[PDB]
Amino acid sequence: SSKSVANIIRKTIQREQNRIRMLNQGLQAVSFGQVRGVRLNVNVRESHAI
Amino acid sequence: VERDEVAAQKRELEKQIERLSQPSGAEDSRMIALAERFGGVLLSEIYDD
Repeated sequence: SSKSVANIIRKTIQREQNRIRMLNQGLQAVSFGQVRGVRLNVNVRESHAI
Repeated sequence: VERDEVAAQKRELEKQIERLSQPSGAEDSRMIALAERFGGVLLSEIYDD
């Protein structure tokens, strides 16, 4: 059960990262003042990865 | 002798039960590494539902 829980957490994290990366493509090259692009950076915290 | 025979049957039963356990019951002994090492998905899991 613990192994399954870990695997499902990993799978959900991967899916959400993929979805956010997909969404990010639409905000490429937005010209606002000196701002030229916007990104939602998603990462896995080490304190929780371990 | 009866106890050992029953124990052998038992061990076979738990091995069979485990073989269907994770990630989706299959030849997970090496199928796991063979599956995540490459950007693919198990066919059985693909037809899981």
